[PDB]
Amino acid sequence: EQATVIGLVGFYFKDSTFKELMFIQVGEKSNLMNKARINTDAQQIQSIRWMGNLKSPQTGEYRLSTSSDENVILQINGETVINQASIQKNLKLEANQVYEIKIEYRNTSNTLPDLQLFWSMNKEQIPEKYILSPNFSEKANSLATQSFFPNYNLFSTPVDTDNDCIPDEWEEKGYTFRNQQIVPWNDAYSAEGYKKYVSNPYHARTVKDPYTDFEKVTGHMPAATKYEARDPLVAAYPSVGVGMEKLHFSKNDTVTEGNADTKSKTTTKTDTTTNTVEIGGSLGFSDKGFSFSISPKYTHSWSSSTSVADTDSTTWSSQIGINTAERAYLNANVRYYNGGTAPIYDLKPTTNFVFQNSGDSITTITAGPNQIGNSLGAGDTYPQKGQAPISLDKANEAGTVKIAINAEQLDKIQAGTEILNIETTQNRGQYGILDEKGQVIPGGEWDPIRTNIDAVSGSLTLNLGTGKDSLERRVAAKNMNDPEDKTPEITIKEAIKKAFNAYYYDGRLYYTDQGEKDIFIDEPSINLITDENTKKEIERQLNQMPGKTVYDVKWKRGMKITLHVPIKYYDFETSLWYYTYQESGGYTGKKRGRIGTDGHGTAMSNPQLKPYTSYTVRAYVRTASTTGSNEVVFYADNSSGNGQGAKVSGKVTGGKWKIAEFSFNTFNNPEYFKIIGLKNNGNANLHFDDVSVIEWKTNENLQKKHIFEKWSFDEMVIGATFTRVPSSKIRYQWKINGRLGSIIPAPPLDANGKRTVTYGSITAITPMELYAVDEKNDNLKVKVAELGESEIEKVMIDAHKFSGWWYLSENPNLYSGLSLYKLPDIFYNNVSSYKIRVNGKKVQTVSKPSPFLFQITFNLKNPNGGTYPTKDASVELWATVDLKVLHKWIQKSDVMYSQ
Ligand SMILES: [Ca+2]
Ligand SMILES: [Ca+2]
Ligand SMILES: [Ca+2]
Repeated sequence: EQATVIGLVGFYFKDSTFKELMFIQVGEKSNLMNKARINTDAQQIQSIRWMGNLKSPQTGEYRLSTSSDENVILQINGETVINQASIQKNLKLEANQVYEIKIEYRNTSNTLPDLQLFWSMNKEQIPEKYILSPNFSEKANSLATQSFFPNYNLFSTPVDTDNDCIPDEWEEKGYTFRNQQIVPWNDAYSAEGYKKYVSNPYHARTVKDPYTDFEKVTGHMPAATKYEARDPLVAAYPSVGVGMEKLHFSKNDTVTEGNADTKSKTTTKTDTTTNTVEIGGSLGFSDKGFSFSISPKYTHSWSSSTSVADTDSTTWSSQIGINTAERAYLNANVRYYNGGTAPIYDLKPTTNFVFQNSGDSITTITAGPNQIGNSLGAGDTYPQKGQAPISLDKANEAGTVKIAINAEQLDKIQAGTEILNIETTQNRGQYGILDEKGQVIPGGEWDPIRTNIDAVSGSLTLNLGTGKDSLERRVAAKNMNDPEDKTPEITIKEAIKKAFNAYYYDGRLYYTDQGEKDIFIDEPSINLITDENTKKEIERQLNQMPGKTVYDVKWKRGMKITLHVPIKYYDFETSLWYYTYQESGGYTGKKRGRIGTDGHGTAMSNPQLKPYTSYTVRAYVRTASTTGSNEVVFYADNSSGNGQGAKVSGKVTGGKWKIAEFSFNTFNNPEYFKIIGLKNNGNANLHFDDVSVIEWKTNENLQKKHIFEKWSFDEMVIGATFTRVPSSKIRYQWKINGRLGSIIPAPPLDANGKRTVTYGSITAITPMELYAVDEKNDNLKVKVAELGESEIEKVMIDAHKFSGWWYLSENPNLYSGLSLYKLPDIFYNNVSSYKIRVNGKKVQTVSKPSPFLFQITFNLKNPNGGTYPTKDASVELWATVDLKVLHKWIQKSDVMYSQ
């Protein structure tokens, strides 16, 4: 905390009559004019007004003197004290009481040498300690206080309607803040890094936040404020939230990490807006070159969703040994972040852990300035960056807290069907202000200031990475109901730029962070996400502008946009893709990959795809001639875009720049989408640039979670029984020997956790495959059970058991029939005939015997010649689908029957 800003603000005019402002030097403190010599314009000044406040140290009497009292008029509280050294005029001042200062200073010829300020109680020189800043909040929007730009001047003058001491014509035309002074902005300064500020010449607080435009653009704010918030247009505004790092869960109410019966799982905060985008159906080659994304559940980033990885081998309810009706105590480790731009002070957030889809609460905690800090800085975090995360019981003011859920919900959380959201309340806190000395002092409730800022601005969120701290920004916009507001109007690009303190690089906006891994955020490089209302306002605007990019639309009060960073991004511009030429051009950037008339470019090192995530791939294409019609394909395939994967067949190219986009769910086969690539085949060349790849949320591994057991099979049905299933609503679908049955819903588990899926119109056991179908999407299957012809072969062969032999009443050493048990009809209609060889002789073929209920029988008189078998014959039996079914020797030991 430097506090160099505290002091006399001074207005340096070039002429002798306070009329052509040149610069506004802040924070002068005793040796006047000296701080301002850093301006190359300083020795050309002939009139200077200072304004500020003087602290009177001890009670008593002071005589006030200067260097060139000849050319100084000095009022304090309006009363003239020096007037070209025509009075010595004594002043009785009280101790610890402050007084307004107005110094004017003029020389009809000669530049002014520096100016000095002197004490006395009987000389001396005024310590910088007792020289303070003009009270900015109350010289703001009042009358009959005295003005910063008064026309009289006391020996055509600037107007400043606000009294935030930024002239009207400056707030409109543009200014900046270079060398701790405010100067009118000329475009040179942009190459030095200076930003072009504009603001409202009629409100002192354009974006309605605690500091006047001047305090913001200068520095009269807390030191922990993001540089962003110096722009009159982006607000000082906090975003305190809390993400979860570890989730522990015990069988007993003593859920503390490091303990018997206390399992501990790791977790990661993820922005909820993006994790609730439902992919859609894919756009593939269309004009009006922009994509877009809508979230239903658009969530401000002070409200984290929590991600869990189901690496685990076994359900967590089994991991601790609790059953259906026993409860599972649990506890967690968390970290508080401030995604905002302003430090919040004396905070007290109460925080709600909820289920995403059935908005049920789990628990609540309230944290005090004793449990977390006195304050939370902008972009800071408690516990700090290198530190371990504090525990729920260490966070909650009221100590530990019983948190119990059942086995059902606890395994749904592992499986990811219940996402665990952490909404945390914004109302309690305090903004900082600069005092007399230059250290933060709590200055007021944040709650009314937040409602006022939100009223007058839009909402911009940079969600970089599913584990990294987001940025919550608010940028003012016009008041559309007022046909006279002078809040400056800016496009989306200008707002994104201002919101994130982003810089240019070949016209390419880009965001540089503290981990210094810079990111391109111009429209083709990121992925935008809005709610429903902003979609309409954007699309309403882009029907009236034929050069249509989202970044061009006028930025309107009440919008909500989220920037989402791609996971692979090919901007053809460096030192890449196979069979493609770098060349020179580009949608954005400098170069712009191209392929030929059969040209078949693919990607060197394309992205890492996950087993049940869904992705979006976007590209920018043109023809490289006028009209030269060619036919493109854009794919994410394992065979150049010929099945298993995702192609978009591009029937439309001629001339200008167009988007081409497709989305897919890698659904138990990420490998099917290994390679991104463009095939061209037509009249002209093919240009393209800015290929991007966007990641959208993993789902439950349907195949992994199914576990199989047994095959079931008078009763006329086939059924597949599962011990474990996934916890998601799914469907099933049979493949009966190539043909695919209707999609059917999941049957309900009964008793045990057993689900069994079945097939009805079955007459003879045939090879079958059971597919698990996605809940909503009919084209997302996965095999979960299969019945193959070598298994059926085994079932047929076992379904033939031996009932007994048939001897004769009339001679009981002669046998006459072999009988098996009747087969069940689902099996028997699968045999067509039998073959029987008795006494190794001729292999007779006989038709399917008609069961005489309880057992089928073949006779032996005739495959054995005419002799009723031999007491020791060999009987062999086949049944064709041929399949040896029994091979047996007639023994006196076996079951026998007679007639
Ligand atoms: Ca002003
Ligand atoms: Ca203003
Ligand atoms: Ca480029």
